Amino acid sequence: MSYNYVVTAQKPTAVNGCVTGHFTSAEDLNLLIAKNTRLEIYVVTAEGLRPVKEVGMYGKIAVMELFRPKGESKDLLFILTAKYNACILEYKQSGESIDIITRAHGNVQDRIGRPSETGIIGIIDPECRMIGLRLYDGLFKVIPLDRDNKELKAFNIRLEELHVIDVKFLYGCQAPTICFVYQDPQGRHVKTYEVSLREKEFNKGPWKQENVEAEASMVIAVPEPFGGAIIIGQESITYHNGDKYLAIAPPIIKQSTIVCHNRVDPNGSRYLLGDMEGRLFMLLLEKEEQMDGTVTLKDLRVELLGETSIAECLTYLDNGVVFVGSRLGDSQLVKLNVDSNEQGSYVVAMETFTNLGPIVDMCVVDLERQGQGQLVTCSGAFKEGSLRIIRNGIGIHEHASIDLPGIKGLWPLRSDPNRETYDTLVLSFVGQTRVLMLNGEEVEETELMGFVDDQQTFFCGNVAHQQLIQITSASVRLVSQEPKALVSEWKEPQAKNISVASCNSSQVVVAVGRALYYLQIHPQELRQISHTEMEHEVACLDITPLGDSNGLSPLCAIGLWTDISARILKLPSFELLHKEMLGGEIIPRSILMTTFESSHYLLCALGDGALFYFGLNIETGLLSDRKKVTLGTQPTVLRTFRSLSTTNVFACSDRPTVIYSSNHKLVFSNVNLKEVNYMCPLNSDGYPDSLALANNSTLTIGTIDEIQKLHIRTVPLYESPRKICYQEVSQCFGVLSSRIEVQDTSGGTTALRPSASTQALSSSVSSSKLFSSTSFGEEVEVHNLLIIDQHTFEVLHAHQFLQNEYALSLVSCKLGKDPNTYFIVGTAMVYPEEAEPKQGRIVVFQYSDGKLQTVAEKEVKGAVYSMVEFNGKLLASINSTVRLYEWTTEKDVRTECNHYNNIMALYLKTKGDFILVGDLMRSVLLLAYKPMEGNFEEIARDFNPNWMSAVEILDDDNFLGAENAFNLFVCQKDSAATTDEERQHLQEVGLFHLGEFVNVFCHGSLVMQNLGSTPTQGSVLFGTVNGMIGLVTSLSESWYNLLLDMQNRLNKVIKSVGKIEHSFWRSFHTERKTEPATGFIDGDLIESFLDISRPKMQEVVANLQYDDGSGMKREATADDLIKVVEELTRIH
Amino acid sequence: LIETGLNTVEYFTSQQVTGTSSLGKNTIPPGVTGLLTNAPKIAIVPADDKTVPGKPIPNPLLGLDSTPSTQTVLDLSGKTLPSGSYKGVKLAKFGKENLMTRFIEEPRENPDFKRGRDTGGFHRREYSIGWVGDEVKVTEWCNPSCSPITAAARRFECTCHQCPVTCSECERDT
Ligand SMILES: [Zn+2]
Ligand SMILES: [Zn+2]
Repeated sequence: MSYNYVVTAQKPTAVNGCVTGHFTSAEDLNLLIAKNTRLEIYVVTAEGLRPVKEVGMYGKIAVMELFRPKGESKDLLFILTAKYNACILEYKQSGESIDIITRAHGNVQDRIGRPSETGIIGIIDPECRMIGLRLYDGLFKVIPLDRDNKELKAFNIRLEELHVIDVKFLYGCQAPTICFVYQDPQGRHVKTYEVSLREKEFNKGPWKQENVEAEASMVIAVPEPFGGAIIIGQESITYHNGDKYLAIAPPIIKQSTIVCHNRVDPNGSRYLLGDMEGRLFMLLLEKEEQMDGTVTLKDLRVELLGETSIAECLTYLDNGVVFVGSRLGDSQLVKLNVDSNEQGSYVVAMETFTNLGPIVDMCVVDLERQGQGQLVTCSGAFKEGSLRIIRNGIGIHEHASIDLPGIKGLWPLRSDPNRETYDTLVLSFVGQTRVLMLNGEEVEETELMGFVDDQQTFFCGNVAHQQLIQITSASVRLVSQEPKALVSEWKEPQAKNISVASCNSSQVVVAVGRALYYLQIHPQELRQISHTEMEHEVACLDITPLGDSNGLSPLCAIGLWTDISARILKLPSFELLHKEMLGGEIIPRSILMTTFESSHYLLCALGDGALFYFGLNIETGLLSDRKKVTLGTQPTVLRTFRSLSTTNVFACSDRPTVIYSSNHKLVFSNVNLKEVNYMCPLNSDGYPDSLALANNSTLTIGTIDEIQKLHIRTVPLYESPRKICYQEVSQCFGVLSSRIEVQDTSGGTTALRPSASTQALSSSVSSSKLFSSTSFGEEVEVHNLLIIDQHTFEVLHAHQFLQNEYALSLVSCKLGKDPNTYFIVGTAMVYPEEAEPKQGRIVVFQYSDGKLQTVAEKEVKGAVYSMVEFNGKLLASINSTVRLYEWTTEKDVRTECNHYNNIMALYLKTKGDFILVGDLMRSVLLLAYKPMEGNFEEIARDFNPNWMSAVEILDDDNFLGAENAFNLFVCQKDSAATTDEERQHLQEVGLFHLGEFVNVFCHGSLVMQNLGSTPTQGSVLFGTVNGMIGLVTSLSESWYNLLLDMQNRLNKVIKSVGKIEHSFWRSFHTERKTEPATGFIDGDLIESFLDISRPKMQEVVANLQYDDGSGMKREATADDLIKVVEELTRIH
Repeated sequence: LIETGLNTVEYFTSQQVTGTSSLGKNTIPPGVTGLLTNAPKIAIVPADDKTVPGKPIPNPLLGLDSTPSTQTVLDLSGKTLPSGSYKGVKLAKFGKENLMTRFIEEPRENPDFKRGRDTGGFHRREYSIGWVGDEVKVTEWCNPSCSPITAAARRFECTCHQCPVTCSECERDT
């Protein structure tokens, strides 16, 4: 029935957890970071973080603790998945090969049991005698640690307290004891219990203390020295050691809640505290050396340190360095200084780590303008709020820029016969040549005895016999090095000027109109081996020596003027070996011979921005598999260079492109630069492994980014972005936003910091009177509609909404016969006393210019969660209703029809006269607008209940849905159109567990397509709470089946990190049902195929009947699958 | 334990920021009162009151007649589409979970108990809930501010002369 594909375009960036210890080696400080499904391992050092190994798991990491059982050389790792997959991991490294082996594993799920609020707690005993798991209320799961229990057997000790807040094991306890915080009728208390592995019960423990603060939320076991625990709350931080009891109440807390903490000293003394607003604190414990015997805890104080990103995770490394793991904003590496500098902060950020999550909304846009998408998102929240621009391409780091206009070419050069680095850069101009010398980082004019400067150079560089060559329009000059001077020169027999110039280390082929001359480079002499007259004006030349040959090309690639041809010629005799008649109007600009992986090709570029590429046989010289792409519009110049190992071609033009090979398939990658007229590799000591680039006015040296990667441009907002549109005509984006302002005695509400809405250029406030018939300390939400510039992204205009009015939906569009393009917002009057809005409105603005204009207004009796432009009309959902409004000539929106069969219509998507509705709990429904009738008709709905979160239309018959339990699904309109009941239903044909919470779906692609053919159809990108960006397409039953087989084979061979089965992981799953995936294939699995050994590769293919298209079956080879998957990787 | 839920939009909002749903929690929606106590905000209430006229509301389960009212059906086990009104479905759950079957909610514009004339001129929303395993049914209707709130569930008439006939919540009821 259904055939979909799902690949990760961007791995989750939000940090869910981060622990620290000695995992890689007992004498190494490791930093383990949990994204969601990703596990990153580092080594802490001087520079700080050294990436060691990164892996994935088939599940969401919920618990992650390092620990050390007696008898282990280094630490072991504990991990519990959200689907309850448990395991103990060991870091084992033999050679350049690293593996994370499994010492034990099992699924600790219970058949019944209520998942506790405050979720899964996973703690480990200090003695390493056992693991404690609070998975369900009233139950505490225990797992013994005998090197015997590898299947992770466990028992459930009952717990009276049915509502635990937090739990930790205590230190210095002959018997493992649990100290937690709970809440019953009497309030919140904190008791203890001992855990006996023997009897398998829980007795009664050391101490008890009823009624701690009502907001007591964290527990902390203080180490050996002090023993006992600490309890963090709202203004209440207390110590409890049986008989001891301390209690401070720093007003510094009061403001925000302390959510995370970390022990700085192995003994207690210092701890880090994390505020919910980003405040970093320090908790100190004053140790009192009695005089003789033992040591008590005299006192404890709190000290503000500074501001960081809103922290989720907090880990102290060493030498005053701390890693701040964020979920709402970028994560960071911070240094704690002894002295609080200006303003008063010991906190100074070192490194900032991009985080796109949460992604609340997004839109695809061709900003730069030319067939390449780009994602603009509403990421983060609160103070960490922001916009992100995500683009594909290769990046270059500019290292110098000189104002040299008119550069007509440039070549790298070795001035010192002995040194192997470049130290000179030759520049060409209309009629001269200028030689720049390279001193470290300094570049300055210089002369080179043998070279002429009053002529244009067509080529120059190092050649055979410690010689140097310079070919100008006037002649080709051979220059000595150590002796240094002109030691030979060639010129056409009649002084005619050289028109085209090709040249490698030992040979030269220049053209004088139609005349071709083959010369060879020998000591102190240039030898003219031959010559010929081409049937037409020569346009371009290449004699690049390919193959294991030795600097002597047997072939000569030439491009002609008249018949717009590219032809191969045997070098000695200029004998024709192949004449490829191409293009038609424009002549070839550039032509080059090169090798990409193992194969040789011929590239030829027209003045069209058009590029032809053939397979080349360097023996026979015949061109094969003629292909064509469009790299732009200006003529294109081809040049070769070697990034790291391999070698690629740099294509200079208005659309700069790096051409290379992946798995035998060429790759055209766009460079993130404006326009490049000429390029050349430059490898000096000052500019190691670099590129010398040149446009129409400036020289520029920098270095290429190895290979392509999404680049993330970010725009701070300092407040929460909620929705976003794009208005072409206005050249800008419309963004819904909210900020936190607290009530103030001075009549209204102030704020907490400057933000995009406040520090705006223009500004305005709602003047509406439609409605008008907290304490002080309470927080209040204020919404705004920002108008950000497409190019500068500065906030042009900001607009405030009525007090208490939340803006929930946005949309840029035209309506009726109205010529103008408005910005339309849907809202809701939110009062805490109501369970759901009863009032709201649809405001219609316009940014005709300079400022925003409030054109119209329309009252509504509920929240306008979603709205979409619909065939000139405006579709919108209010609460339980779906309404279609018309736009008169009198500029008013007026109801035509409605649909009321919903609990709460949150999401809306349109295609034609069909409409897709996403409801709180009645999953998707399909409506159709009946024109003649003037209202709506229910076509079909999904009869399975589903708490939606996002929705999308893959095509007329298939609808994609994201649900609140991290699952994706597809519903289809039954094909058995033989009954009005069968059409009424839409079968769930696709089920897949994503393990990601989805907020937005939107047709689009971050990949080019103007490049002159896809195994997939469609392209829906999607945003995630973890900052993860995915893609979804459609396959033919053919490909699906192959890939489904592929998966099952691969699963037999891929070593799964925690011994978790891929099929378990991808099984649709909720607190209700659990089913096997179907209709879905994850390309993450399929793409991991290209990363295993041929042996394993050959095993995966073993005994597989494969159809290479020949319709004639054959035994499948690894290369068949390589070709298949390589094609698949190109959809993103 | 009983906690007051959170206005939908507050839930809508924060869920796009934090993947956590927040469902699993013994909450009662804001503005609703647990009209059951024979002899948060629950409120103790008299079983009945023959003092004021008014036809009783038939048991929900019995799936009988009550026309000016809205019917809600909720299946705790999933497998069947829920139907009715947001609040109907919300209370149905909170109702099954706690042993409660009567609920009241008086709109914003309204100043213990003594409802009658002083508090008349509007409508007060009632809720009746039935069990039957995993299957939970609810009948919801509108009552005059005039009216008395009791454990018994009837459709009282009006004592005040100001109390209205249809509200904007009383429509589409059948
Ligand atoms: Zn009345
Ligand atoms: Zn009513």
